[PDB]
Amino acid sequence: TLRSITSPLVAHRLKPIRQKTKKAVVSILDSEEVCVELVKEYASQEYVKEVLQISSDGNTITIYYPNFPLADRPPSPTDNISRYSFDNLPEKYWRKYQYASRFVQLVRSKSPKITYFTRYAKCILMENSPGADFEVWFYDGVKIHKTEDFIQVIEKTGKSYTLKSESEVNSLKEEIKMYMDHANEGHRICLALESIISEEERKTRSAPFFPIIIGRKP
Amino acid sequence: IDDEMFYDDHLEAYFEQLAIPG
Amino acid sequence: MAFSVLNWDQVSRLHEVLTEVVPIHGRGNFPTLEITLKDIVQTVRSRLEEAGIKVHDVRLNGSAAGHVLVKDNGLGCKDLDLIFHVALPTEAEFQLVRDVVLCSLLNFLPEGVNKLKISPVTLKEAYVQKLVKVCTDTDRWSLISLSNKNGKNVELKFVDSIRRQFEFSVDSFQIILDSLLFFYCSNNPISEHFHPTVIGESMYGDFEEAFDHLQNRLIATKNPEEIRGGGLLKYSNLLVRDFRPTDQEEIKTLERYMCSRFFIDFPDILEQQRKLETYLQNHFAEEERSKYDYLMILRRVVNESTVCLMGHERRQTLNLISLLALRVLAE
Repeated sequence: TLRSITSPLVAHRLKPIRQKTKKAVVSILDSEEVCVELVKEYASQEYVKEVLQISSDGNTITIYYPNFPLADRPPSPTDNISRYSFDNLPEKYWRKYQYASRFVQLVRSKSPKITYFTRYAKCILMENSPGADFEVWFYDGVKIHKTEDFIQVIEKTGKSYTLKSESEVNSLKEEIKMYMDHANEGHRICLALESIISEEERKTRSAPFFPIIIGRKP
Repeated sequence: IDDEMFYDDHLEAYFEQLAIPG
Repeated sequence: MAFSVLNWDQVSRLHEVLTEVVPIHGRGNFPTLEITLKDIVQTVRSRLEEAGIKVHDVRLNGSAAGHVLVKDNGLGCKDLDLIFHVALPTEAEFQLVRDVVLCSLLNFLPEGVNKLKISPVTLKEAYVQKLVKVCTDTDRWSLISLSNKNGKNVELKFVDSIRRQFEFSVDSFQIILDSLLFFYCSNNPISEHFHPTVIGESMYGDFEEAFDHLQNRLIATKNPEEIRGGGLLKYSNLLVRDFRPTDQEEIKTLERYMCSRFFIDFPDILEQQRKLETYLQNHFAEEERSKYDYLMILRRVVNESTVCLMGHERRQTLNLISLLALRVLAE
């Protein structure tokens, strides 16, 4: 089963974007559905063999085969259309779906959800939940970035470097420990705010409660 | 397709726009 | 769901539907097929059983059932939808069902019947006009359409499970055909003192209530939660054919529900235009006078039932409707 290899995509709250690539076009429309256009070359123009429209919870997948020439927007669907649900999708479409999944995932990891201003830094929790990327942009120039795996740090001088594992955490210049302490305070806070606002949204029935900016630079 | 790279500069303009309200 | 029995008048009209010679257009150079519903149903059922797929039921849907139940009603005859209650577990069976249907298409031809090589792809690109595969949580069915032109479109739909496509009372009718295909076994034709027992069904509620709605020309539905985009457009077609709501009180609310779900499902005006132009070309191909009356019924409904906060998008769609009128009012 596909569910055993990746999780279903989520396109909620993602800004529209039309990204051309060498073998494909990917588009996040205004409706938040996600479209993937397959591009083939003939003669001297490029066409679109099939279109994969994915719902916002990617649960319902509409896929169609028109013949259309590439354009500024995705082709409109014909009648030769196939409608599938996530768990009955045949292997032939999995690789494409995993392509859209990895794309959405990367966009989420750079699309802010909660911005938070402290007396020393501008925090930014991204949308790639759970274990979302977490940037701490200290005002003095120091940068910090936390992923489920690596943790990137930069210093004013530009000594850009990275770290692995919890082996070196304690043994470090206590100034950098100060930066990490403030960043973990911010992370706990931002996750708490996300959780409580989400819960009220669970009750609520209207317009989104995210993105959200908190505080201000003095 | 599972070879494709898609992280080029138009996406960089998109990301700039994302962080501009900050 | 209730159960009723077509009287002799009705059974006769069903027989006329089943023995009516329907022409099927052939996109391209391919000749026009002179088929018949009895023949297609028989061939398809026979080859499905032979191929190992049980066919529990065969039913007649669409406006055809309504034309059977009430002679020369307001609804016309362009629709001829068949439903084959068939189990569809894996995609293998879905592909077999496509191969079987294209093969049974090959079986009706006036001379080149011996062409035992004409392949399923040239047949799809020559005889099939609409193809629809659905295999989701609840919904699970396949649909093959036949050519739409100087004749009537014959639509074969294979339902494993369906989220009960509920609609207006006037098109929720299904007729279980088994009794009439089996009945001919008799050596003589069906007469008034000697007819088969045919059974009608209603896909939601009391069958006798829908029948009453159809005789008195009433508009009604009971599952508005599960209404999607095209309900409003169907509703306006009922309006242009002089059908009235069952109670003027609740229809202002039904109208608001259809309008909101319409804007939720067609937010981009370009998609709206496509949807409308194709709806118009489907239901009013040649009823020229009917088109303007329809467009103005729609405009009236949109204007009265679009909530105030969406007035802006209202004007945009009203303008689309207006532009369509300037075209329907000259040619």
